Amino acid sequence: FDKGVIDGITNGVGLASFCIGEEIKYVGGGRISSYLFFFLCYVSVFLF
Amino acid sequence: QSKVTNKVYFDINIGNPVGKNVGRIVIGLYGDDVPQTVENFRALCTGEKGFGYKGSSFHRVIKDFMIQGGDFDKGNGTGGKSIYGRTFKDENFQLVHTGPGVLSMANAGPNTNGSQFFICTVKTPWLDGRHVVFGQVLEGMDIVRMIESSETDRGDRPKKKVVISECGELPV
Amino acid sequence: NGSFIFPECILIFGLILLLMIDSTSDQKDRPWFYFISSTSLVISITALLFRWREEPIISFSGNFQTNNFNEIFQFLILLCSTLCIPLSVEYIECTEMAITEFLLFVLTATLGGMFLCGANDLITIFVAPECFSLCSYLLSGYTKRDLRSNEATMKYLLMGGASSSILVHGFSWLYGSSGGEIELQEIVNGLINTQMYNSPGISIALISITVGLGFKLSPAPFHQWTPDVYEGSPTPVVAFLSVTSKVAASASATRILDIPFYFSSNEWHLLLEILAILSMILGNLLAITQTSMKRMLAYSSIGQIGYVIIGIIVGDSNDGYASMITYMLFYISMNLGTFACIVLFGLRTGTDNIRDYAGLYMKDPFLALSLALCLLSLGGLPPLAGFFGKLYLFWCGWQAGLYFLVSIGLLTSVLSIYYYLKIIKLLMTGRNQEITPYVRNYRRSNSIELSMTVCVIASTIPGISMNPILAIAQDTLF
Amino acid sequence: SYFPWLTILVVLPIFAGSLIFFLPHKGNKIVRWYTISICLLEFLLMTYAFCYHFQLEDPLIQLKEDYKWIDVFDFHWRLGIDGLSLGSILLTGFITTLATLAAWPITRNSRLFYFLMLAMYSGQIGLFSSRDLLLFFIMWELELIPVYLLLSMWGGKRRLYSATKFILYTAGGSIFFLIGVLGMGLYGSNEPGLDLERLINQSYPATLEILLYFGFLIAYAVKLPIIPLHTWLPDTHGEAHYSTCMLLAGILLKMGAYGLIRINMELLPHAHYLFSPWLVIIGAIQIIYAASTSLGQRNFKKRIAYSSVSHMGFIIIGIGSITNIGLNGAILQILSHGFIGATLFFLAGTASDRMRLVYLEELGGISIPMPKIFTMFSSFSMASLALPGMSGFVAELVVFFGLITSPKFLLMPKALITFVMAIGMILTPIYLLSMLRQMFYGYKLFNVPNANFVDSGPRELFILICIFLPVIGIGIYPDFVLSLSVDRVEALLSNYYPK
Amino acid sequence: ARAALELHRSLCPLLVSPRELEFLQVRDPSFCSVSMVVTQIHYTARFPDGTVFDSSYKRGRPLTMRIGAGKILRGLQQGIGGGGGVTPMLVGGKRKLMIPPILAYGPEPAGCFSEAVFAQAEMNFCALAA
Repeated sequence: FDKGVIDGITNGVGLASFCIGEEIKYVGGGRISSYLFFFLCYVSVFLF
Repeated sequence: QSKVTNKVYFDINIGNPVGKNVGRIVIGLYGDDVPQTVENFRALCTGEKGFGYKGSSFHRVIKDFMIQGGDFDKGNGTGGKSIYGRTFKDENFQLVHTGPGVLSMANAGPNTNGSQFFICTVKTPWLDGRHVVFGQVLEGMDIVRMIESSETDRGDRPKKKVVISECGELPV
Repeated sequence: NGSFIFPECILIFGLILLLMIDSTSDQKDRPWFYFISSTSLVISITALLFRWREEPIISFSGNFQTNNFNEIFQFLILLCSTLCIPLSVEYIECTEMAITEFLLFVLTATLGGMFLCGANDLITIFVAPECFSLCSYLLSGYTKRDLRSNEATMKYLLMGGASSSILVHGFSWLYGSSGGEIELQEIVNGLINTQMYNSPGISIALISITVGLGFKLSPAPFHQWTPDVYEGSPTPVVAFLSVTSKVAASASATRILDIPFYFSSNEWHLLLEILAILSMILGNLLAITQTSMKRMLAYSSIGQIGYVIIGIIVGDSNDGYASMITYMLFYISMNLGTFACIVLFGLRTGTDNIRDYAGLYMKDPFLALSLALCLLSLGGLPPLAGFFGKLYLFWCGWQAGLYFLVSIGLLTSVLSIYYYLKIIKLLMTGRNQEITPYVRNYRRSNSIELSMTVCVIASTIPGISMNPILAIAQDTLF
Repeated sequence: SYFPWLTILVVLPIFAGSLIFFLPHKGNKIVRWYTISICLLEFLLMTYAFCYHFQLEDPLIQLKEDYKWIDVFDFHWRLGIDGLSLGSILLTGFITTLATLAAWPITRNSRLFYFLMLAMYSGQIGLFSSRDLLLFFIMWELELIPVYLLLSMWGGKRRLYSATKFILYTAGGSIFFLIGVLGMGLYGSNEPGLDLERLINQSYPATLEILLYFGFLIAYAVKLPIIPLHTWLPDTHGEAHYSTCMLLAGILLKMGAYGLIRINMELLPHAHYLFSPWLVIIGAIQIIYAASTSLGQRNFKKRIAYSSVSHMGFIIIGIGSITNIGLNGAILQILSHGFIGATLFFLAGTASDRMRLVYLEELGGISIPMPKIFTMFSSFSMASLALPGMSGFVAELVVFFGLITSPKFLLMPKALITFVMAIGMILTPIYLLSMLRQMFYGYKLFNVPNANFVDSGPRELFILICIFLPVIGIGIYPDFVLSLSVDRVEALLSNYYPK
Repeated sequence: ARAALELHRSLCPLLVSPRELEFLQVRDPSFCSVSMVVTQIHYTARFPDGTVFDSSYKRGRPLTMRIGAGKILRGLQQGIGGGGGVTPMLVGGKRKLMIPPILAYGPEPAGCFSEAVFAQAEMNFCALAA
């Protein structure tokens, strides 16, 4: 309950970033049509 | 000047992430000749569903003219309300502006009183006839003048935020 | 009949000379124009030195601008170009490409950026972003035989066309709803004698303007175009963009959002915030996973660092603009230093990926030290300059009430420390059997040395000598 | 007097170490002497400033001075020594000189290394001598890079993970500190605000006292290990070179206590007086939790790290339980631990690097080849056992006396907490002697070949003796560290308002 | 949309002097005239009887306009730059106006799905230059 709990937490706070970065880094990825699509979605939703 | 019914106390805080206390204002309310408006003020200054002055500001400080406040909603003047709906008509014009320190419900056209009140740091004889009178400061004139002498930007707001930390009723 | 363009008329003169010399001279140009252009730049800087402490006097028929605050940025862009040209001389020299029109493009883009800093005309402030963007798809693709330099022309031209389109459509909506008006100051009048201000409409011409603004300086939700182009174009133009584009965009944004948008504060103060809170997050997480140097710099030094600049535009009662000026002055230097170091090492070796910077401390320690200094400064550590930059940016911005933007800023700065210290760790090493045969053959050893060494000490001294800079930056009313 | 001492005492090390750079002379030799001479000069100047330019009889600040530095957010060169600071300043000079000496046979770089040592020296003294809050923060974070470099260049097998966890964790912890800085800096900045002396009269409103208190307490619990915030220590201690770790677990930890004493108990009383009992409870449970997890470890470096963790509960319980001696016994404790933990890590790092075995199970009988290490190790183990005579006893005794005679307690927890605290004396030898028995006693193989096995030479032995003698000198007659009359004014504010 | 809230005083004036086209009234002339150039004034506009529908103080910097070229209500450009039979307002001056409905928007409102000005109105002003 020291290595398995609080060490687990103090690593998962620095480990979840290592996963989230590469996870959100592998959406889109080129294909300029996708760039423009994701650029239009935000413009459209921001109109609210 | 007339009889006094209730006595309301206001805190005064300046500093602009947060307000340090500087003093304390104590005002009287003539519940004997303008009962509905005085009751509105006294109820706002205490509680009764949160529509109060706790955490308000003084969003207009015209040096040598007046200080206005009571917009607990937008801090810009276009907000604030009252217990009897959102507005109500004028009550009466018995008490008249006399000298340094009076209270007047800052209207937006006759018959449209609201939350915005204002204190007159100077004499205003011209103003009467179309503004209500429901209070004069009994303690804290110097703090009122200190606020009146605060630094102001182009919008006549104070450059250092002047909030009211706590407000309540203090009986005789 | 006016000297308020003479700071740019000098630049036009130098442009015409640079175009002429190739038409007339034969081959004596290569090291000649290399300093002849610097003459024009320093002469324009001297010309701008005159108009210090001047009046808010209006322009030709009231067209672009002339006040103190705008003059600051007008000089700052010149500073960026003066520091950048010596970098983008030798680099393109060692590619056997024509050099004349490259310097011509850089000069014309700097001219467009200089004119943009004013432009209270609603039309000049439209042509000038094009004078700065039309001269950008060329540089950002001016290595034709390469392949990546074409991808970072397609997915830059398409994007910069769409965005300028959205922006000019917002401009047209404004011109319509405003009863017909262009002059930037004279909109809140004209939007009143025509009583259609508080109505829908304006709410659309605000978003269709803010989006086109964002794209030009790339916060998070529209950052998509930046990471690619910064990797596909040559490193010197990457630096030139990543300094002067941001400076010009942030100079135009504050004026286009503060002068004609008195009323809509509570509806764009929030809006920009939504960008900033994202810009300093999505521009950092990805920055961790990077392995290329240029792309990691795109993420960190731009994707994020365009956060705390904005971090006061929302919280501004004219008591903060000084802090924006100071942070821009710090950022220009703390960014050009590391770009100069990167250009130098890349040319000397021939690689970009991070895994080749190992052992560089032992082969040549001066370059490793002058790169570590700038990187740590970007990290924002106390004795350096970036620390005081971020500090005075927060201390005025916490002093303005908003809390859920300073905390995120400090947290993402702590997060950003990671990759800086990662590359720093990769510098200091001595495991001979680990260093690739790239730093192993490095004949260690003018222009680039001078730029790198005079740009790196300005990343350590001003952070401690910010007193006169602060006293100077407080006189901005625009 | 107006001839500035503290300014010299802060700008001497880093300046006179900046000359190591731009000095092509040798590989390793001359730099060692050029650094030890500067260290000795600095220590001598420190003791000269303390002896004939200090009073011990007035609770004000001494040798103060200030200037104008940035002037926008009022932040000066304000600097001054006081009662609480003096002990830690002297201890820092002493133990860092001796650490720089213990770092003698380093030839890997030997030029960046000694310069970074001097930089950490100057930073520690700058913090311990600060008088302006922002300057206190600057000195706090100035050392963060040198320690990272010392970790990532020399020390341990898995140096990288330890170093990066340490730097990220400390930098993150300092965020709440900077939050508190921004909080109480803007609170009426016309009234000086950023002059740590003129803040004694600040009367903050409610619900803001608590936020600033917590913004400082989180950063302190980060620096000074408190139970839920201690996970970083075993990695950044079990992987550091003993030269680094001496000053690291002997000074850098105690900054988290000195700051908590100086800016919390002196500035935010009604934010600290309504939060003392939970501090006491946390320290009481820490004293036993750290030992109960120390006994479980298997490489003696981490065991020593946890033993250092445990003694940091006495400091906590002395900061709470608001008395003169409870606060005063804490200072004696930080001194008597900056001695013992530093020496124990030096001994651990010196026994190792001779055996190249880290797991406590294969350590044979090392008493046969090297006697003197065994002697000087058992002695300091006894010291860490809170054994009387040595200075590890009187500190804990005064801590007990401070808790017992505390006014903010009525006999219900004043006894149960004392009980749970005294369990530490039953628990600590169980894990110290369990190491002393596996690693030293017993007869291993016939380790006759006098190769890779040599008793401590003159330098290490003199270091051990010169750190040991103060322990005895203090534990016999402790009042050589009770030259503190600020507590008679430090605990003057708190002592009557409500509750 | 339609009227919203505000609060202020008026510094009660003397009797207005119509001068055959509008309603003119002076409060305080201070420093100096202004040519056909950009000016910067502070207004607080009323309805005929009591209501207030906008005030420059309800925003930040008081708005800036052009006094001399037709870009504003003809009433104002007659009562600020100085009309036929009326002296212009000084740099720090202060005047009060009642605008007849011919020198104003006229007999048709400005709609936005709800006319922001009563159809065929005639409003009041308290104009203070700056």
